[PDB]
Amino acid sequence: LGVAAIFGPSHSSSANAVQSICNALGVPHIQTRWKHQVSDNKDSFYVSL
Amino acid sequence: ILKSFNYPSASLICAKAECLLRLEELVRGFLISKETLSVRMLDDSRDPTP
Repeated sequence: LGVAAIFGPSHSSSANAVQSICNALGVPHIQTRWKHQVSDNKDSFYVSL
Repeated sequence: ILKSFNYPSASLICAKAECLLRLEELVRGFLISKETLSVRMLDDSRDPTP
């Protein structure tokens, strides 16, 4: 649909999937809740709050 | 194995934070302390001498 940033979700696994869908495509994934971050995740395109 | 060593003062060294999940049953099954099990984790440069 063409977006500019994708907020949420709140669960960790769903959040990780959307974060790598974005890190790939290059739109900012701006999370709000804490997720289990993998230690080797090379995703430059995400911002936590 | 530790119980077959009579529970000596161990020192888990975990390469990455995920060790705390990989070995959750051991960490929460003990009393983390200086004299029972102390979890020290490798840093960014991966030099384990300190």
